Amino acid sequence: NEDMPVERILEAELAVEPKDPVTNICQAADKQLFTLVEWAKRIPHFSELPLDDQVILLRAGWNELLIASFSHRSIAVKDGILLATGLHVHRNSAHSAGVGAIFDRVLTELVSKMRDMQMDKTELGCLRAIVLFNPDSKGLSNPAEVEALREKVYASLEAYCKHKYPEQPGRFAKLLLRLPALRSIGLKCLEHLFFFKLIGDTPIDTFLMEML
Amino acid sequence: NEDMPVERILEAELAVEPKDPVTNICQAADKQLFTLVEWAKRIPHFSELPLDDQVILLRAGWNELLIASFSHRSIAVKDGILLATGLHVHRNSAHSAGVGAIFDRVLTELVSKMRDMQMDKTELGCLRAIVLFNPDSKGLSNPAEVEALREKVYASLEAYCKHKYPEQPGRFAKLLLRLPALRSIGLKCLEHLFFFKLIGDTPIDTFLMEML
Amino acid sequence: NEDMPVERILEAELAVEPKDPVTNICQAADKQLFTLVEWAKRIPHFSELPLDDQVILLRAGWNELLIASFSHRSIAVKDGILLATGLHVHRNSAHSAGVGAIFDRVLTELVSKMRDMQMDKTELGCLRAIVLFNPDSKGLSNPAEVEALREKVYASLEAYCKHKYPEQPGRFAKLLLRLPALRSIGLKCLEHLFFFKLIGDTPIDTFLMEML
Amino acid sequence: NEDMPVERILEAELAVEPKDPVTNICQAADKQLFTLVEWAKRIPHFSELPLDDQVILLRAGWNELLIASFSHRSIAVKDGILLATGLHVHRNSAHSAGVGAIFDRVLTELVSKMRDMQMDKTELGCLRAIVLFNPDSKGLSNPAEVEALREKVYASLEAYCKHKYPEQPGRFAKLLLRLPALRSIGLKCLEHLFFFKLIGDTPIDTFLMEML
Amino acid sequence: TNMGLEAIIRKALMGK
Amino acid sequence: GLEAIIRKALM
Amino acid sequence: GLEAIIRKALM
Amino acid sequence: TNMGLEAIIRKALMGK
Repeated sequence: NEDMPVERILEAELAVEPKDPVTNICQAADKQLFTLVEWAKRIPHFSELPLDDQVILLRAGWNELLIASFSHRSIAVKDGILLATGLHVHRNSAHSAGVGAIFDRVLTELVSKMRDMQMDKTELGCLRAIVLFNPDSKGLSNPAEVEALREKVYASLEAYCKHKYPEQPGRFAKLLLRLPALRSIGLKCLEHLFFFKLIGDTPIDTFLMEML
Repeated sequence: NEDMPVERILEAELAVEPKDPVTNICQAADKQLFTLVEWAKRIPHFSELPLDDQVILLRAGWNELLIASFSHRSIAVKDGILLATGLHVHRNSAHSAGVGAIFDRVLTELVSKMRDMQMDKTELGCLRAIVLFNPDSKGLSNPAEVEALREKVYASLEAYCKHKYPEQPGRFAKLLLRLPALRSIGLKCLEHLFFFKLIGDTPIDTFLMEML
Repeated sequence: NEDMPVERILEAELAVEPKDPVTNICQAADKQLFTLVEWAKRIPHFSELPLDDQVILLRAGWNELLIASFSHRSIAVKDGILLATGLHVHRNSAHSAGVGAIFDRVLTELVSKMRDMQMDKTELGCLRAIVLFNPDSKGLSNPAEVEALREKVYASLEAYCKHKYPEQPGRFAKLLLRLPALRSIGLKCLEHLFFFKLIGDTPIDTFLMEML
Repeated sequence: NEDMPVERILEAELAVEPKDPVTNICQAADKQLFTLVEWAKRIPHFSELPLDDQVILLRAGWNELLIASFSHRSIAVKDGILLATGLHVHRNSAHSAGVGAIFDRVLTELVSKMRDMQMDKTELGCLRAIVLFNPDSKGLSNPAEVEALREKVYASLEAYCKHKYPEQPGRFAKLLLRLPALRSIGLKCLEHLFFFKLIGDTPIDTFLMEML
Repeated sequence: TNMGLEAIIRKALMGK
Repeated sequence: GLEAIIRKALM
Repeated sequence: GLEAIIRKALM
Repeated sequence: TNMGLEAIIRKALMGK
């Protein structure tokens, strides 16, 4: 039985579908905000969580969640990456930005492997919620609730998989295993993100204006 | 089915088991090397692997494999970790030496959750075996096979859980969802290591040691 | 010659003088801002500077200016530093909190040598004035002038030394050769700051705060 | 009077004159070794220092010393950089390597400012020795000797300057002030150097083989 | 950490 | 925008 | 060359 | 730190 209906997570995924190379990701902040949060509300029981938790989970997942989205989006594209904002990206173009390192991995560890299993929106959505319902986030008022919610998402997603492909008896684990790949790609961006502010210097110590 | 067996992987973990906090991990580099290299050949289907790919996989898995281990070992103690060096680190010390951050993520994200589910050595070994067989590893001569050894392990791992533990029908997935934790802590560790070198003594640029 | 005066720069230093170790520098951000902004307008020829370049220079000099100061203040004490927050850090604490590295470079490379030469407030101020007038600063509307204010300060600084101290005829140069020390410690500090953020709590990617 | 003859430092400079963009600096290691050390021996009294100190100073200065060389070398080139190995480098080419950040600064803070003052080989050599005789290096058996030697180099270089250009009464300070610029450019490379090994991963944790 | 983002996300549940 | 804060002190 | 060391243990 | 570079520089004073 289900009370984390896959149909709902599908509905949520669909609801948010979109309707200098590097520098172009950064100013998109506002639309990403809306896309993350409108999506999250549409996961069952997310809204039931104490409001103060809701903030953490999103804060926590921000990266991986965005990355998970564009990767799938680009299973259309050829050796490229499509952003929520509609601009495609190419290896020569990216490497001429030092993000070649992300780009490679995005493509060879996510974009291409999703292309490979013909990953679908329900599946992607579910993995996305699993990422969201991340009970290891700091400051959760109650790690355990999130644990439970996490557990339901993957319970239904298992059941889903089995149903739709009784032949591929590994797709569920296959899916779960895209996750460390996704978590590390996220940190790798922060590493770039950070090295850029730092090395760029130029306007580098703008850490003031943290209560300054 | 054991086209890739389990109690052997237990045996494997059992073989390699042992019968200033930073330095101690940079002491034992030889031992970890000992521990780690043997364990791999004792993994069914592991040695049949081209000698070259045997390599990539040990190189790539080094940290995690090695972290997963001490994590599971410290289930045994409240408040600390136990290294293969037959020594045991403490929250106060680690903190005092400026790795409190990494220290805490291990206990909160890996030990406590391993305890909380009371993970056992077949489970441990099986997660590891997963980590070892990593298709996303760079420069695998034959990768599209390595996926299979993985495909083959997690499968067998579904069973062990399914019998030993049928009250919990998602214990399996609960198991896989510690892998992201393990990556991220694997890279965090790596980050510290690069940092310490960097604020390191003038003996900071000794890279010149590559020398060819 | 005082086409750029000295005892005034002393007066300047005198004006701004005050009549868990990390946080304390991230407390006082407001005060340092106080201290630092006034001092600049009290530097001859400083305010005549285009309002825009006034800015670049405070932004660029922030760290050093601020480090030079507490360094010179801790000449007063063996074994530690004294922050404008009216507090005083210790080798054991700093170490214990994982900034022993930066802590030590300050005492070995800046305090001890400032003590060893028994540097005074005209000297201090004059080095600072140097740091403040930095032509290499990014985006100076008029840079090729800023060099002149510098040209003009060090000159005046040759004299003060030349009279007050003619037994030592290279005390002047000895003075300038602490600037490299001060850069490097300025960037080391910056590196730590970026690091701590990075191994920081999930509240690590809050850059999204740029938001435009 | 002189006993750190500028003529000798000139002789040393001259003696070493040469007779994937990024990846090309790294394999040059062996010739740089020879060029640094054959140069150092030719500075007066360097050979008198305990042999164990000699190692440190070079180890310590390795970066800045190399950087100081190529910068001067390229005062010939236009908006480019010439390496000891003869390959020129261009901004478009470099930025297509992420070293754009060094390149800018090299050019705008060293290459161009040397071009500007028509810096010469004696002058460059002297600043180079000043960099070499760096008494802040860790482990010196006797910081003080180095202090003294440092002090002579800059004593003669002052005297030199005055002699050859009695009109430019600031050239000596001008010169000294190229130094923080040079020290920070050095660290900025290490920051890249490090971020490359790290992010590149690929063969990333090859820290083993530090006694492994 | 009551951070000026925390706030903007806070409102964002419900309106921008 | 940090500039603003400085400017506001620079007057 | 780290490979070497591993290989030498891998046999 | 008796490091396998220390050595190669050591000899380098005098021959490669």
